Amino acid sequence: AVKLQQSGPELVRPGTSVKLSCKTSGYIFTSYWIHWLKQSSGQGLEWIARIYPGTGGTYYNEKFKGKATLTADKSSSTAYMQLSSLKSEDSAVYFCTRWGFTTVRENYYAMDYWGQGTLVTVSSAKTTPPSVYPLAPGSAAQTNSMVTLGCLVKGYFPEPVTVTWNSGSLSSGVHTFPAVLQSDLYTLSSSVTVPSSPRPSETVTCNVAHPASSTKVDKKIVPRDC
Amino acid sequence: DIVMTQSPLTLSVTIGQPASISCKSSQSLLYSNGKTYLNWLLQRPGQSPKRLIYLVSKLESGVPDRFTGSGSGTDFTLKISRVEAADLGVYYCVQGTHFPYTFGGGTKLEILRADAAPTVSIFPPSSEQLTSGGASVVCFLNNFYPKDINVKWKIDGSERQNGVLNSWTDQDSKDSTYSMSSTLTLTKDEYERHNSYTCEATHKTSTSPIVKSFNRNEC
Ligand SMILES: O=C(O)CNC(=O)CCCP(=O)(O)OCc1ccc([N+](=O)[O-])cc1
Repeated sequence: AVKLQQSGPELVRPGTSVKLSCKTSGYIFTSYWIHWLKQSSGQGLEWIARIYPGTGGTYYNEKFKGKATLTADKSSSTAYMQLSSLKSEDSAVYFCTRWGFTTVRENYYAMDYWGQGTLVTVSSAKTTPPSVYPLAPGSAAQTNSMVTLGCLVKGYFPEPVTVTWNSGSLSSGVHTFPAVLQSDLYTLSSSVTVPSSPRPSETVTCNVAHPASSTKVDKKIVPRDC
Repeated sequence: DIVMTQSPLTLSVTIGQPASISCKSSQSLLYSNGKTYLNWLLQRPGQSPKRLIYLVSKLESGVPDRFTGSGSGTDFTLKISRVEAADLGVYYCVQGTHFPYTFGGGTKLEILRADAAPTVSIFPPSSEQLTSGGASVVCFLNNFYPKDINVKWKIDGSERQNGVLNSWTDQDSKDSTYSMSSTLTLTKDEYERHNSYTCEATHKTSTSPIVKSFNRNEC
């Protein structure tokens, strides 16, 4: 099974540097070229560079020559890309892929495999952990048949946060809405519709993790006692 | 180098109907070997891009017989005969004939679906939040079509109060509805002065039905 796994969400101060990573598995690392892409807003999808792990030979898009640098680790089957002297212009999502193209002569295309992506935020602002608030219904009862629960992840920076219910053991029916930047600070929420069979009895926990601040919050959604 | 230009910017298609994304290029894409390196990528909501067609007309393993790659010279075309709900995404075209490989700007596909009324859910502020002096009353409106819907907040029988913030999701590429979350954020003071809070939803136009509400104190 071919899998490409990338590094986590980086938050970097301008002028510094970061090194992203793409760990391969399932295929023979050194026999294929690995391409790296940039998906920015406005700019939108640019080809950065590529590397052949077998020979260590690289190729760089002229536009990123001197900004990005590629390398590879044969033993671990992990390719790296380094971004130097970061700027606001460098904030985007970077991808890595086993494109599958051979040579102008073979003209053969092996199935492409893409990594998940890595959000990189070039900023000076201070990191702020989110405030999780467990939102439960009430009154003449709400959501009759299926009940919807919710979680409000308020006032954090930067993105992203990783909301999940019962640590992934509750996947069907979850809804997560995009964070909207208000006062230089984000806010997002998520809902989970579970049948009434497991609401009153049977625990439900909203778990939010904030990578940029090494934070984890577990909020047991509780009913109203008033 | 090389400029790929896509059109339309976005497009709505009623499931079953066809669609034609266009990609014009700034130079010729024919290589010495007589080959034209033009590919078409997808990228569905929340996923990475994926190759669909390589060498102008070669469907990849797994691609449906409904997709058609075409073109000649500088004009290229991707045709979808029967649009299915799962084709939701932002199609991109990449030229590979000239070194700095370049992409198009993408064309966003939107599956036109039949109208569907939402399911409203309103939530009172958490006591935990109230101890910090703020109050966010949340209302989840989900599983609806079309997109743009009108949500109304009526505090203590009257209009809005203390500013609302809204957020929709991507269309579900399985079914084809939407989901939105409307958050009313008042301070602790304002919340503690009114007692009835409502969330009405107007399906495009008219007098807003689909109302959910709670009563402060009596909760
Ligand atoms: O390199 C050159 O000078 C000669 N030209 C070529 O080799 C043609 C390459 C064909 P192709 O594999 O489509 O290369 C372009 C290309 C490469 C990567 C990519 N991607 O999304 O990762 C998208 C497009």
